[PDB]
Amino acid sequence: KQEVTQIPAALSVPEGENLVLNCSFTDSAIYNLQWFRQDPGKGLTSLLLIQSSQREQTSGRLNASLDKSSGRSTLYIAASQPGDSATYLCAVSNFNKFYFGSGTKLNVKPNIQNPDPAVYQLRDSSVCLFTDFDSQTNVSQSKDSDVYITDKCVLDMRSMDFKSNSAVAWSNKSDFACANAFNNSIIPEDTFFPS
Amino acid sequence: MIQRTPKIQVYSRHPAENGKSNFLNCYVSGFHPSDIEVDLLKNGERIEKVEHSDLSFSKDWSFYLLYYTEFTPTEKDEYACRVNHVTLSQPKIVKWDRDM
Amino acid sequence: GSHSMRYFHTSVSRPGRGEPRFITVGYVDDTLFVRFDSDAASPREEPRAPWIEQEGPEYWDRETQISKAKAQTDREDLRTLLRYYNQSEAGSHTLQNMYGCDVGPDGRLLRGYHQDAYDGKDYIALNEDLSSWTAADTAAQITQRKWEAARVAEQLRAYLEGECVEWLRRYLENGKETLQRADPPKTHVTHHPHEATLRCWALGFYPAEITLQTQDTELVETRPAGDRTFQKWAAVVQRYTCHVQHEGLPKPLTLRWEP
Amino acid sequence: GVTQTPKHLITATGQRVTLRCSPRSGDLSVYWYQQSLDQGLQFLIQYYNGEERAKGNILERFSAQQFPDLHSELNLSSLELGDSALYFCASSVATYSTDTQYFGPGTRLTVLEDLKNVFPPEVAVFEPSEAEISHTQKATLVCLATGFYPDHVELSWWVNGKEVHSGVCTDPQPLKEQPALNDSRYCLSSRLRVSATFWQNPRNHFRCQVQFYGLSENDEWTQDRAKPVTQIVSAEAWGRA
Amino acid sequence: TRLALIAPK
Ligand SMILES: *[C@@H]1O[C@H](CO)[C@@H](O)[C@H](O)[C@H]1NC(C)=O
Ligand SMILES: *[C@@H]1O[C@H](CO)[C@@H](O)[C@H](O)[C@H]1NC(C)=O
Ligand SMILES: *[C@@H]1O[C@H](CO)[C@@H](O)[C@H](O)[C@H]1NC(C)=O
Ligand SMILES: *[C@@H]1O[C@H](CO)[C@@H](O)[C@H](O)[C@H]1NC(C)=O
Ligand SMILES: *[C@@H]1O[C@H](CO)[C@@H](O)[C@H](O)[C@H]1NC(C)=O
Ligand SMILES: N[C@@H](CC(=O)O)C(=O)O
Repeated sequence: KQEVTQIPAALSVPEGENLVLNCSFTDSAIYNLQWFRQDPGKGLTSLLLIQSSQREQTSGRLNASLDKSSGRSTLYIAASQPGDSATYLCAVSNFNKFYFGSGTKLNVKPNIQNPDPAVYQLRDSSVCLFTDFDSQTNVSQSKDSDVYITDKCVLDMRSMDFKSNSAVAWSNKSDFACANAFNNSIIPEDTFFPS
Repeated sequence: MIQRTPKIQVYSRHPAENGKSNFLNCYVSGFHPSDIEVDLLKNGERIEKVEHSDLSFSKDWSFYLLYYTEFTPTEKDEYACRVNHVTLSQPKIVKWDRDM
Repeated sequence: GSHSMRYFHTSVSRPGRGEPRFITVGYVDDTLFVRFDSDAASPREEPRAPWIEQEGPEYWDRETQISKAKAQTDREDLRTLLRYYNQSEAGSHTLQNMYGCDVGPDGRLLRGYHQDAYDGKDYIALNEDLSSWTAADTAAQITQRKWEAARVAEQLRAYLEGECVEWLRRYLENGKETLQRADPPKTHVTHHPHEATLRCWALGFYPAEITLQTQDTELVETRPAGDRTFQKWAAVVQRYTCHVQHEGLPKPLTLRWEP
Repeated sequence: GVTQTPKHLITATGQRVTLRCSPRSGDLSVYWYQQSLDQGLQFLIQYYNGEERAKGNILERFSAQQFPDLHSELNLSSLELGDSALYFCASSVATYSTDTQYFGPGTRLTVLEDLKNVFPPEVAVFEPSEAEISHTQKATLVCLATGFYPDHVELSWWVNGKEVHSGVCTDPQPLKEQPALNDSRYCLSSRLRVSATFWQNPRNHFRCQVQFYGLSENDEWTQDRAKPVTQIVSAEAWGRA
Repeated sequence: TRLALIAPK
């Protein structure tokens, strides 16, 4: 009878933003409610445990509420950080039964204060690279099934305190150049195209 | 192991009135452990249908029970209550008089 | 005045005779309103007062599931405590638990209580700060460190300060005719024969709090009449006067044995 | 904390697998969960000090046990493609309703109809752009893994013989090469951005490693081409100019 | 209503 539902299913936000992740459940006879974060390699990690009779919990930038009468829980994430990017699942413990919800996949985009969008071609061991663009720049997929476009992905050079998004494109086509590799995706007009 | 001797009391729900329906009680309390045997007697004969409350204890953790049966009092009939416990070397019978 | 809700549990192990007998009861003030006995064919929490029968099935199913979970937890505790005290599995032992909350006439929480006993002696108890434990012996201190690690008091304190008070406030409203009315006693004195005795009686009163030569006087324990009312009498072996004080009385009544 | 074995598992339909779990030291309770795409994280069974305590909607062909040493086993027999999922182990001190569980890394199971489509990946490193070094004053190196199936791949970088993590990004999910074919091979890309002076130093070794989890040497193979076993294909790159 | 608590000793 227990049905745990979460909203939203995904969330992509700029870093520093206060986040509201919602959880709902249908059976109010719970022992506790938990919020977990799942990272692809490490598995699940409990963040907050709200006892049966408790109405809220807190841990640093995390604050969750509990209303058994209405069957709702809200997790609040103050000033989101890129290290908060994970999947957030609410769990309830019932009589001899544990239930998990669908989960909210959270991606906290960093702030690129000095955007320098450009497209380079790497030496073929053919790979094109779109990098150093702002977090608002969305990398649309390919228009042809022969060109492969990966989504943006942040690399952190903590030794120099600098981050940069990047997307890789490659294809076996003879008539394939980097000047048109990302042309299906909206690209900044100030994107540097070297010759 | 703590062993406490029960406090037996025999009485009636209603006051003295022969010829009307009444409830005969045998309230035991202050005993430990819970295992106890309580019987209600009519002229020395055991009463068949005897009710009893749900086991519960007081502050000092000692239990207390209430055995009760509906009856009609008589100046002729002499009722009693037998309580056997591990603390008792012999079963203790407490007879019921109207003014106690 | 002030009110209370309490829950009493008792598990008595029966070696070789099966699973322990579990009996739990619920009280508002001195009124029984719920019970659960494992010795039934289909064990379920059953009502014992009119003002509690109005609760829906979602209430009774939760009450039954909690009673059965406490019976299961107790069965494990019985076996665990045999290890703690190095006792044989052939002997019967008794685990008791009581928990509840005291509210005042304003409705706020006066005191929260949760305490456990093993074989009639205190084992572990939640202190009145609802945050720390006092264990009675070194075995209970094993339980205490485990209960502190698992943050057990956090849940108890939330319940005693929250759910316990709110539902007690609801029960007194739906049963205000029987739970907030005080029935005064029906006092009378009798004589039983150069020596004799005078017996000051107090019959049919609610709640149970009643006051009746603090040395030679013989006072019996307050007993229930079987119909939610109570009885009490005092005896001593014109110059004698028994004091009667009750919350349902307008004035503290003094009475002498009218010959 | 909690450890599980194996980490990855490629098998065929109808087979039987054993998933092992060693809970946290001192924990008496172990839990098994199945995380699938169509059902999410689903509770299978819970053991407490050797005794089964609780069960979710665990299949008739799923079998589990807790041992006196508290380590647990999960047997999945008569396997089907729908059994493909992540299987998590968790442990807790005991049964406290006020305490939490502690999850293991998880076991990844993919069940295929036949292992004929299992293919190891091909790896290639692409040296940085000369125009990028003059502009961004940095050098980024892209690793590419092509033509592997299934998606059980773990990519890592190794600079100068030792592993690195800074300046590294990797796609969270593999890329389907031919979304037309249902059994298409997968691809995955990862980048390593170092200082322009570090790559220009001709005595720096750059090597991306792809741990491909495929078949075991205990499985059968009736094809003339190489057996797609668990291997480590990698591509090397040294400093230029 | 009763307390929901599982706390073995
Ligand atoms: C979550 O629930 C709260 C009410 O508790 C509501 O105000 C809020 O808008 C909800 N958020 C979402 C994203 O639905
Ligand atoms: C958590 O959020 C609730 C709802 O906004 C608020 O009332 C409460 O004070 C917050 N707790 C903390 C510790 O900030
Ligand atoms: C970004 O592009 C992808 C296509 O690769 C699309 O699915 C998604 O909706 C886009 N998001 C926004 C915010 O435009
Ligand atoms: C992108 O470039 C290709 C040339 O390779 C062209 O065929 C296609 O129409 C272009 N698409 C857009 C949206 O400009
Ligand atoms: C699982 O299968 C193995 C055979 O490899 C067997 O030894 C073990 O007893 C089985 N365990 C369960 C719980 O079925
Ligand atoms: N290409 C390098 C030469 C070297 O480091 O040996 C440079 O310009 O610094």
